[PDB]
Amino acid sequence: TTALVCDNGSGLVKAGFAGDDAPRAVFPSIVGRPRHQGVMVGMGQKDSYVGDEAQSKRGILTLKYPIEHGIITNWDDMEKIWHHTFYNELRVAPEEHPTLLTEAPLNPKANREKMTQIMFETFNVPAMYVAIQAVLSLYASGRTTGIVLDSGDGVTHNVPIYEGYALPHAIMRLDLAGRDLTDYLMKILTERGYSFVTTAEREIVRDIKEKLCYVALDFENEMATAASSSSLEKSYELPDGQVITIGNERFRCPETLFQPSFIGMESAGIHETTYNSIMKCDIDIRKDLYANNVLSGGTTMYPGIADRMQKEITALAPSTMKIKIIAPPERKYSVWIGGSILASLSTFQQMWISKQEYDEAGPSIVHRKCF
Amino acid sequence: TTALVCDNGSGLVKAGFAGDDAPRAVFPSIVGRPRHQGVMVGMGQKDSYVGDEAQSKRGILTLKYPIEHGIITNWDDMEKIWHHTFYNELRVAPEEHPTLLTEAPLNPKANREKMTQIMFETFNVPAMYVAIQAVLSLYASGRTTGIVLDSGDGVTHNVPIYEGYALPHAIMRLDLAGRDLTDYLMKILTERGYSFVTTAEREIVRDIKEKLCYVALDFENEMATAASSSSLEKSYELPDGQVITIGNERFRCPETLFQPSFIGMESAGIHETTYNSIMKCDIDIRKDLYANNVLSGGTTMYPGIADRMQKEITALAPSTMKIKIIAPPERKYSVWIGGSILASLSTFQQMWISKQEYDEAGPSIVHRKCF
Amino acid sequence: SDKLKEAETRAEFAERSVTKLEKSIDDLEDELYAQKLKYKAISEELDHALNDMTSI
Amino acid sequence: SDKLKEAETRAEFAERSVTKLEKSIDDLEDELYAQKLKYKAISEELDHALNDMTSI
Ligand SMILES: Nc1ncnc2c1ncn2[C@@H]1O[C@H](COP(=O)(O)OP(=O)(O)O)[C@@H](O)[C@H]1O
Ligand SMILES: Nc1ncnc2c1ncn2[C@@H]1O[C@H](COP(=O)(O)OP(=O)(O)O)[C@@H](O)[C@H]1O
Ligand SMILES: [Mg+2]
Ligand SMILES: [Mg+2]
Repeated sequence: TTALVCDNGSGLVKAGFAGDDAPRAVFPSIVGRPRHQGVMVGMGQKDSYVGDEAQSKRGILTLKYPIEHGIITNWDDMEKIWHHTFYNELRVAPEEHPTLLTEAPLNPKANREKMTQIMFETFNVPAMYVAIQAVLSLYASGRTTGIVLDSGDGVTHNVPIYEGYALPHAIMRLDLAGRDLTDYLMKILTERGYSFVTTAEREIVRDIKEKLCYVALDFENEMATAASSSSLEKSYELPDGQVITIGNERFRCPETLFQPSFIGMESAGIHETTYNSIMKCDIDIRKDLYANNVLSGGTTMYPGIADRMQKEITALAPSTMKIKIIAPPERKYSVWIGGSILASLSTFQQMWISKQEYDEAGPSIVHRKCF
Repeated sequence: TTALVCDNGSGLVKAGFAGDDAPRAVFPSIVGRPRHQGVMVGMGQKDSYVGDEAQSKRGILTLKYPIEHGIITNWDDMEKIWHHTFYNELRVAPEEHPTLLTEAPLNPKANREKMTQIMFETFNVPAMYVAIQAVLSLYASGRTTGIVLDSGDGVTHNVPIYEGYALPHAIMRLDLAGRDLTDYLMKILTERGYSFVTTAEREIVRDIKEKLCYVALDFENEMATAASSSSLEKSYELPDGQVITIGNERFRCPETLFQPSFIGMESAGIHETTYNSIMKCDIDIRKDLYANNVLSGGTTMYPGIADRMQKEITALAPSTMKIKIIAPPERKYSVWIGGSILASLSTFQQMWISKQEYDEAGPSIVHRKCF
Repeated sequence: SDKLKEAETRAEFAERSVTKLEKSIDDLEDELYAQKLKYKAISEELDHALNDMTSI
Repeated sequence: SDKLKEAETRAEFAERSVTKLEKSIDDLEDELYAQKLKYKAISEELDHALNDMTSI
């Protein structure tokens, strides 16, 4: 039979059968209970709208993501999300399909063990396998080397790989991602008068960020230009009218990636953690990693980031090496495409964690040889 | 058995069995004791004529409404009105019929508790339920969202509802209604020479208001036109002859709704309390409320109000949203039609306040789960 | 009675005419909605081309 | 007499409604014409761009 390539993610759940080009169903991972009282009788009001249904009734819900930073903080809601994904968005019972979840690097063990225990006890799948979210993004590019920066919505991690041999001592995981950029944008919009507070209006700020923000090639020059002319002010129409005008908030929101001091984080930007991740590698594979830097994940879709990052790394790196940044147009679904490719391989067909194996060793089987 | 859908109102009591299209008996709610001496013996003169009987002998009575502004100020008279409604206008003993009263929003608790205590002790009904007068008017329109402006004769209230979830923090109750318009019309008629003072002549002024007054589309232009031409002066024949001619009093009486400063009230008109009630709602359900504005209640029957209100709201609202005002021809009985529909539902059949429940918790049961 | 019949006939025609006008305005509002969707789509496509070209 | 008054009031209401509807439909037609004008202007600009791109 065919395998189910699910990809929990944090912000958008992407799923679909193995062997295709794009995920079949992509929908936000939010579960929102209603918060008001409700007076109409017999309206058929449910107790929790999940997935894309709660992005249409969000006016009277309190949306809450079940995955904070890679890790899962609310297991009941995550179980509800998985149940919805299997039964309503794909309509395939899990009793007859292997599953291939994905997990960020350096995550707590208990999260992974609970994930496999749920998949084997509640949904009762035949066999499931958990894979690191960066190796798949490297599969999708058709490479076999390279250092991949997978800046998702929950957590940004940077896994270097050479000739198929991952370097476990050079993984640099940073917890700045799309959600923190949404919060920072929502916080700097208040400088013009627009106040978004409700958890429903966070979605509106996210839409503003997606449609308007861009990464500046040079930050100081843009700050000077936006403060003199008015060629940058782009307007946007809220879900009820009252258009708003975003000035130099456009390139200040995604600039947080390269200067995490804006949101008070100490660490260095995504332009310098990649160079540090490279320098921890051996001295003989640094040229190949320099030449095959891969971008993935949703947050790396800002217009103009593949040039800013290249300029920064070229500034840091030695002058002789060639710096090349692979930015495929299908960046958002790169991890899932790689997952489909991996699940479609014949050599991989014996790596699944078969159910009888789980019955013999318990949920701690995932840390064992079947990784 | 069948349920009795009574609707106390203030000015017209509307009642009838559940499941029909129109109330069975509609009659003014006035109780008038005779005031003169009376010399004929054996004429069979009663001590209080209630309902529609006192609108025919009003020449020698002192009519007094038992409901001032939604609240009930004279409990003995209200009990008399209910007794008349049950026994003479419907001729069904209340011992064998559930009742569904209606109550304005934000009314004093003691009024509701006394109402249920009367219904359970004096008339001894099997089970009664109290419902907010705006949710029913939303039932009758066949919608499930929308903001309903129920401008009755006692009190005008504006309850917004979305997807069946009422928003308790956005109810704007204003005490200007048909009665104040009658008093203001009676007060401005004195500018031509016609003086109505007696409580019986208030009924004549009410008839004048119903038959002649209309809401102007633009107030200043109408004031200018009525002051130059004479195409507006419509005449009306009193109950004894001596026709009267109403000039620009025609559209000045109902204009008080949109400018409550005429009768000295501070608050804003019904055109601006609806917009304020909308703006208190969340940012994502404002479009639906804009598109589904519902009118109900008697006082919204003035010829030309559904256009004036739409023009005013379109002036206030953002230019992109579409403003639509639902004004069904059966506006007057909209609340009662909705009450019949609600009482006819199977899902609602277990929400009644059964008598044994009242015996166990006292009259304060109404504020509890059985709302 | 004759005057009542005449007035009722004219009022019925007026009701029919306002129904026709409301249907016509519904049609034209729908057409304007479609053209607004057209402009939204064309502006979105132009922005997509702009971001693709600026981002290679 | 009661019936005649009812009919007359109905006629006046319907006439006023038809007047409002006519004005509104004319205004919306004007708005649609304006948006079509904007679309045609940008379309002619893009057509000039295509004419130059023929040399590209
Ligand atoms: N076109 C875009 N432009 C800018 N940011 C985007 C765009 N699309 C998605 N994002 C950001 O990326 C996030 C989605 O990232 P995604 O790759 O789905 O995370 P995950 O790894 O959990 O699947 C969104 O929250 C949004 O903030
Ligand atoms: N055809 C009409 N035109 C204008 N005003 C009316 C008309 N019919 C009723 N009214 C006004 O509405 C009041 C009746 O309102 P109603 O809806 O019966 O109040 P309630 O909510 O108490 O039932 C009357 O007092 C009268 O002033
Ligand atoms: Mg991801
Ligand atoms: Mg009422």
